[PDB]
Amino acid sequence: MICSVTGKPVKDVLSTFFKDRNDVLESEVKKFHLLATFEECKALAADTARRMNEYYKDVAEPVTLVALLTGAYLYASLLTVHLTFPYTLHFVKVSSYKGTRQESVVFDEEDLKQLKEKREVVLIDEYVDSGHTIFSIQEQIKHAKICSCFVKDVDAIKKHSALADTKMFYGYTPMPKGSWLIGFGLDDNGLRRGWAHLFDINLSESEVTEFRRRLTEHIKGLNINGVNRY
Amino acid sequence: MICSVTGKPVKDVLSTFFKDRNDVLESEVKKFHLLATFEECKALAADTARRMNEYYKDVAEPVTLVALLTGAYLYASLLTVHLTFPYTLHFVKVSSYKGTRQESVVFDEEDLKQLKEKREVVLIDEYVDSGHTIFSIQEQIKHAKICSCFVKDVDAIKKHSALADTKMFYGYTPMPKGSWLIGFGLDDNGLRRGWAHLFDINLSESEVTEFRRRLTEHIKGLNINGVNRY
Ligand SMILES: Nc1nc2c([C@@H]3N[C@H](COP(=O)(O)O)[C@@H](O)[C@H]3O)c[nH]c2c(=O)[nH]1
Ligand SMILES: Nc1nc2c([C@@H]3N[C@H](COP(=O)(O)O)[C@@H](O)[C@H]3O)c[nH]c2c(=O)[nH]1
Ligand SMILES: [Mg+2]
Ligand SMILES: [Mg+2]
Repeated sequence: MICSVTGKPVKDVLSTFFKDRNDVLESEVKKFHLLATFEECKALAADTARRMNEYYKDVAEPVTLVALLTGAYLYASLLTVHLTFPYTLHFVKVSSYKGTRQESVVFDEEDLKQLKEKREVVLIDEYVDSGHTIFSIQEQIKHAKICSCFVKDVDAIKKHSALADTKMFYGYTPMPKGSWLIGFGLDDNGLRRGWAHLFDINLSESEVTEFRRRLTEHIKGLNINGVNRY
Repeated sequence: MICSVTGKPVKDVLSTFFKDRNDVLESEVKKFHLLATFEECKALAADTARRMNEYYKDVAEPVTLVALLTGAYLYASLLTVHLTFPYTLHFVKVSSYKGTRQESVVFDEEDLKQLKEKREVVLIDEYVDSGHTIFSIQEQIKHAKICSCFVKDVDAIKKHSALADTKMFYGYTPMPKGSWLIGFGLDDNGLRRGWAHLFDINLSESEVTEFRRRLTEHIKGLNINGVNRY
């Protein structure tokens, strides 16, 4: 029931968060269940930056980092500020096409052409849920690597032979089945992307408590001293 | 000589920033002149959030925020997390077309159609310099408002009758004549966007010292204690 980074009780994090806002009705506040505080998310992103930094410390050409609009902007901002190897960064807009046999990510022809040319290309997304998105991107850019703050089920992803070899840098896994997340850049029907904490609106209290129990112990065991230079 | 937010000697902020990096050579470190620490930039962004929050406290419909790729991703992340009114967020990767008579911003037909329909549209940019970008967007979306962390010369921008009425929210102005900024999302020829502190690579030590004196004066008089809820 306490933030694993600051030590502030979640009730206090939320009392501060919800004080006199103009973007949520008092009656709606209870609908939002905090899964991870913004500070906890920042720790996860820093830990991910740490691993990418170690991986690319000797790279001889800038890495191509590419983030998918729009939600990943926040995570990308929390990740990139801690990276210490050369890279370029750009964002691309893709559309999800739900076919009768599979869901596919449709890129701008030019964007895709450019990416397929780079040796080191890392797709940044804040959340890998069903994995259909990265599964599609993967089959279009076979050498692409993935960097995601949250991954619902890594094992499920690795089950696919196509992704079994793909390098993935992620902050935390697994995420609760039956959840629906908003905040941390993810929209609530277009709104609240800037609600920095990661909230859920579909889980039971017990499920939220269990998720935090596991997240908290994971964060307390992290060693990211020095990663943040600011 | 110190960060106007943390009180830490800039010399130490920089030594911490540059210790064991893999994205700059030792001989190149002196090329970067610190203009504003990441913390100072965060204070300026919080101030713009505070002002936007007051302006839109009674908005009846979601405000349309449009951030200009690529550089605005960091500032947008630092601004949106503190906004307390409803809004949607979109990034536009418009293309700059340098004509023989003027430079114009080319939008995706659909993106432009959508924006021109919304009553409240705010363009988010980390830095408005020559102003050609917003000047173009302005004549295409005449009702667009601007929210920029840094502005080279506000006085100069208002010189244009077309922009003389455009509502502008900004963190700080003016920026040093002849400066070239990198960091805080701005690229150094594609690289270093994640260097969160705002650096310049053209100014003399005395020019930089003078800029920080003025920035310091502004930040110390800043009233944002409370804007950050995280
Ligand atoms: N608001 C909110 N968005 C998503 C998404 C959106 N779909 C993207 C890719 O999903 P997937 O892995 O299922 O293909 C995510 O990166 C995210 O932007 C998945 N799950 C959720 C969720 O619970 N909440
Ligand atoms: N690296 C680095 N980029 C810019 C820019 C980029 N150009 C864009 C628009 O500029 P302007 O106002 O001149 O049209 C900005 O959004 C910014 O990303 C302006 N000035 C600088 C600078 O000094 N340095
Ligand atoms: Mg996503
Ligand atoms: Mg979404």
